[PDB]
Amino acid sequence: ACARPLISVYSEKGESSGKNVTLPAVFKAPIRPDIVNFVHTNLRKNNRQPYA
Amino acid sequence: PSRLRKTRKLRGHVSHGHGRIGKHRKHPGGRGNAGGMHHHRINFDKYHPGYFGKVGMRHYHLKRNQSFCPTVNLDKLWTLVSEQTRVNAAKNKTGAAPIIDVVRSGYYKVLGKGKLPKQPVIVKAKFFSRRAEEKIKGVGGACVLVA
Amino acid sequence: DDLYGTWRKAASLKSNYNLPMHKMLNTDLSRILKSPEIQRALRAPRKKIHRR
Amino acid sequence: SAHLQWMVVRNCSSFLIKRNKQTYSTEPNNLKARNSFRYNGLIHRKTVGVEPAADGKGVVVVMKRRSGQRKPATSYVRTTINKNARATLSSIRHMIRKNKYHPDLRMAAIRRASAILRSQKPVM
Amino acid sequence: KTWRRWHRRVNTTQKRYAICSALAASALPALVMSKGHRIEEVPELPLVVEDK
Amino acid sequence: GVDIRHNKDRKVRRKEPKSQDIYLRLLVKLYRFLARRTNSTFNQVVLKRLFMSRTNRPPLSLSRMIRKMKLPGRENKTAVVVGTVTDDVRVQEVPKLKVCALRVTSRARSRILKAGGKILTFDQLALDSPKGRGTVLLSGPRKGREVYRHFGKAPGTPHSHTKPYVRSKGRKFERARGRRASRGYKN
RNA sequence: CCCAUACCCGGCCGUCGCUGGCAGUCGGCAGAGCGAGAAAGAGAGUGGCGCGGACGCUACGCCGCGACGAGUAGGAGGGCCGCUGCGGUGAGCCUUGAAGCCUAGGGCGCGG
RNA sequence: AGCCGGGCGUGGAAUGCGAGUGCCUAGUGGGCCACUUUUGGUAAGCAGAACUGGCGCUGCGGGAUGAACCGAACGCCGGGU
RNA sequence: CUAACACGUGCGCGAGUCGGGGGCUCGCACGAAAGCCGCCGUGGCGCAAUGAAGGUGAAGGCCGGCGUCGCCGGCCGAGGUGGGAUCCCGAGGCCUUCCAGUCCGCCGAGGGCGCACCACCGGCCCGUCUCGCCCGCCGCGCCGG
RNA sequence: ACCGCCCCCCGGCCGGCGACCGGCCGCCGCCGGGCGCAUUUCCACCGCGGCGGUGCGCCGCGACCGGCUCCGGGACGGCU
RNA sequence: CCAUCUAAGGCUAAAUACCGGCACGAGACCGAUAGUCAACAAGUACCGUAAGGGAAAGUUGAAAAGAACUUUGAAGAGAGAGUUCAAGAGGGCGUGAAACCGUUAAGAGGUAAACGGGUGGGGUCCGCGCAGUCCGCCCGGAGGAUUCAACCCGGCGGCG
Ligand SMILES: [Mg+2]
Ligand SMILES: [Mg+2]
Ligand SMILES: [Mg+2]
Ligand SMILES: [Mg+2]
Ligand SMILES: [Mg+2]
Ligand SMILES: [Mg+2]
Ligand SMILES: [Mg+2]
Ligand SMILES: [Mg+2]
Ligand SMILES: [Mg+2]
Ligand SMILES: [Mg+2]
Ligand SMILES: [Mg+2]
Ligand SMILES: [Mg+2]
Ligand SMILES: [Mg+2]
Ligand SMILES: [Mg+2]
Ligand SMILES: [Mg+2]
Ligand SMILES: [Mg+2]
Ligand SMILES: [Mg+2]
Ligand SMILES: [Mg+2]
Ligand SMILES: [Mg+2]
Ligand SMILES: [Mg+2]
Ligand SMILES: [Mg+2]
Ligand SMILES: [Mg+2]
Ligand SMILES: [Mg+2]
Repeated sequence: ACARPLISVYSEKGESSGKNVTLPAVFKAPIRPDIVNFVHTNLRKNNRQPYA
Repeated sequence: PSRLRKTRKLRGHVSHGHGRIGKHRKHPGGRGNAGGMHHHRINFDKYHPGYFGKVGMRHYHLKRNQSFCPTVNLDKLWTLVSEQTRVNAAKNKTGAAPIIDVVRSGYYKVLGKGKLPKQPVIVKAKFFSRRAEEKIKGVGGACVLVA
Repeated sequence: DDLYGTWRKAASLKSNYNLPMHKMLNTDLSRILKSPEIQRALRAPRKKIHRR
Repeated sequence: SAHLQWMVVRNCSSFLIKRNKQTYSTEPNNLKARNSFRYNGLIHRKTVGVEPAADGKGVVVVMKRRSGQRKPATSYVRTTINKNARATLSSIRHMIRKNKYHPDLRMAAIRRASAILRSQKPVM
Repeated sequence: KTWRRWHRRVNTTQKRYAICSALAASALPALVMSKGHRIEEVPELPLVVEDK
Repeated sequence: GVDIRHNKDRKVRRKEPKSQDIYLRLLVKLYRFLARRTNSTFNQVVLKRLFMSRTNRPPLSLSRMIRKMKLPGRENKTAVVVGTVTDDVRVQEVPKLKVCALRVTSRARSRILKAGGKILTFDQLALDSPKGRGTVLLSGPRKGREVYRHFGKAPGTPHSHTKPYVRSKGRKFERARGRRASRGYKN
């Protein structure tokens, strides 16, 4: 959906503060576990030291 | 990954997918491109004609930069400038024609392939083709040479 | 939303980036079946078993 | 939506346990404790759960409310029923049916309630 | 041998797509709970607190 | 004992997309239901083309789409393509179209929306027309890939205009023996 | 009169085909069908008490009909077969006893 | 000869059966046997061909025994023939 | 295992695409990661081919102006035949007291528009051959078209 | 200066609030407390009581029905 | 004709290289037949005239608390006793497999043994078997409850 609700900002006391911010458009992006898994797999290989 | 490869499924079959009569020996036919004219002649002639022999002249100190000459076509010619340029020229009434310089965008020769929209253009380039020239003249416009 | 841009606004902090386009918008399959305009153009559901 | 997250979670859940040619689902509001689209208690907007009471006797019925879908703290309403089995089952049946609240789980909820109740009765 | 292909490169657009998908999925209570996080008491899972 | 052969017993066609993404699979669910509970074969064709691979769903250009929709009789109908609609830059005038595709290039979408048409996705297409009346089913040029220039009757063989596999184009690369009557033979 | 792994009838496993069926779980807000030789509407309209009803549907699921099943070299698919390490996850297990090893004990899977 | 336009369906033998098409590709390139035809040879369980079927790659009933003969080809079982 | 190539498959973007090299990010548990560069796309591959090379370099179809038009305008626009999944139309046709009379939906002779793709016929670009005439000028030539 | 896009304010429409609600009213359901006071409601026990479902601790037998088979005994008729 | 340098003398840091050396950090690596040949008195023992070749070899226990003392024997070696959570950890001692061997128990035995199919017999253990299932809805009888329906108050939820 294209609806962007209003998200409240919670104070450090845990209760709702008066402020609130609209939901950023990023959270409506498509969910693709395929791409997420592919990018993780291939990137969690770039912090790897050689062995031989 | 080694998990998905054919070797894992091949364990236990003595042969390893290479036959019992003709084994997997080292280099049965010779290494590399050996026997191109003797015992691989049929394959070479059937799939790479013209491989053997010489043709043409030799140019020793070839410099690609001398012959560098990128080309553009008339259908792409209007994409060099912004759309607002073209629409302003289109609804202009004074008869003024926009100037398109392909050398600025990195093209040297203009070749005339596509259809050209009916509005005057001042195309300035380094080299032109006869058909591109006649297309520009027919649509109404000017051809300008630069060095 | 400045980092990743909205649907109609490009990302300001990145050179040229925009949110990936949705392949399907209304992903409520339950609705997409249970809506009148699609249920009208359907044949009767044959649901009686014919054993040997 | 719902089908989208179901496709996401059908095989990559922490509540999933698969062994002995079986598969089971663990999240709280899931009658029959099995991995299925109908009975998955976290996907749907309207969800029913039946749990044993915190006290040694009684049954807690949990109903997902309609407004706070993204507010987990205030998303479930819990009611404790501590009576005879027949009236407990009748109340659960009325709650499921006369509210038009996810009617496909009526028999599952009744079966689960009956069970919890028996468990609560002292052993022989 | 030490010259095995240890590292991999992924397209920048694909990396951004994966990041967007992860961010969008972090806002759904079902997926966060299925990840195992205990958030049944959290007032609102797109949890925002002030800059204090 | 039965005198039969089992070579061609099993058919090779696809039963489901090889892809693993979830949006395409949801589309496949919806169109599976539509195809099996509707007598219209447009749904069957669309579902079959959803199953297909990337190289079997070539992109369709804006120029192709406008050219195929400018034909007589097919005014104000929705152009349905299971591939990708890519922009064509060598076309200035673009009319208003009612397009449906899995994905559309950003520039192509901008062009259509500026021209005044509307972009549809196969979901909303189901809602608009379940059996798909008033639809023009198009597809990109499948033989457009350059791999098809290497296929067919082998080069170096008479009346075969097949592109050879050469690492570099030039006068020193496959031009001497089989390509000239002056050196050996000419095929 | 006798009998083969052949043929006929029946059960079970699997494969292939029907690119078969099921989103209709449409319930006091309802009315339980789309097996029936005949391409297509249980069509919409205007004038002469008792509160009640099993299972389902990991749709990568479930269900129904037919046909078929030899195999070296070789090809392909599925393995909730197995070994070691890594990222996640099991508010996992464990000195009230882990790994490993032995067993005339109880079982599962066609098999690993 | 090529073009256009128009009219004719009792789909013009029997029987059977879905068909067409495109890529990539392993192994193989020592064969042997049998009825019939057949060349060399005194002849051979010899050497060499044609057609078809087999063995090789194949278990099962029979020929006591058996690579090829006769019958018949194979998922695990019960009954009948 | 590395490199190269081919083809098939999955994903992102798409006439574009790709930071692999470098740089900016208080360097540094993870982090030797990750993010960013866009006037760092140099550059590679693709978007144009052909010829040994000098080089050249990819449609055209109708009316008014001198059919026995020189030649300017008005236009229209990237072929044609056959086969073609789908879609459009639709003669007729889908019921019940009768009768007038509708709405909506399904059926369907024939007829349309015809995707991809195949076959065939034309057309255009480069090399080469044969025939023949015409045109342009800053330098009228072993010139150019 | 002009054009395109975007953010914000105001005004007018369209749609959604089931990836995104508050108040009022109505209906329904549930829960807690009184009212209710036992021909109602509930809990536990007994009968070798009945109906329906699933099974028998082990070892057995019979009956009828249907499918597939092998065989026997009768009777009738046609070309002859 | 043009273009561009000024040879046959000299110096010069930075960006660059680094399986030796000193001092460090780390690892999707190996885990005592692996990883360096070398985890240990390893380039050691040992071989060759010499050039040179070149191993095997980790683990008691938390702590030696490492078994005082009696007894048989010449002694090795035992029986008692003792330490320990454990000697079922006793100085090449964690765990302790297979091949192979001794003994005990059971069974069998003239076509080498072994094997597939089908039964039968005997065993070790198991069912923690040995008067045989439970579940609704009724009917009848013996009981006992702070008891049902309907209303009122308050709260909550669903739908419009
Ligand atoms: Mg094999
Ligand atoms: Mg070979
Ligand atoms: Mg090789
Ligand atoms: Mg068979
Ligand atoms: Mg095959
Ligand atoms: Mg049978
Ligand atoms: Mg087989
Ligand atoms: Mg043993
Ligand atoms: Mg050979
Ligand atoms: Mg012979
Ligand atoms: Mg064969
Ligand atoms: Mg045979
Ligand atoms: Mg004999
Ligand atoms: Mg038999
Ligand atoms: Mg000098
Ligand atoms: Mg000098
Ligand atoms: Mg010097
Ligand atoms: Mg570090
Ligand atoms: Mg060891
Ligand atoms: Mg040891
Ligand atoms: Mg011990
Ligand atoms: Mg030991
Ligand atoms: Mg004995």
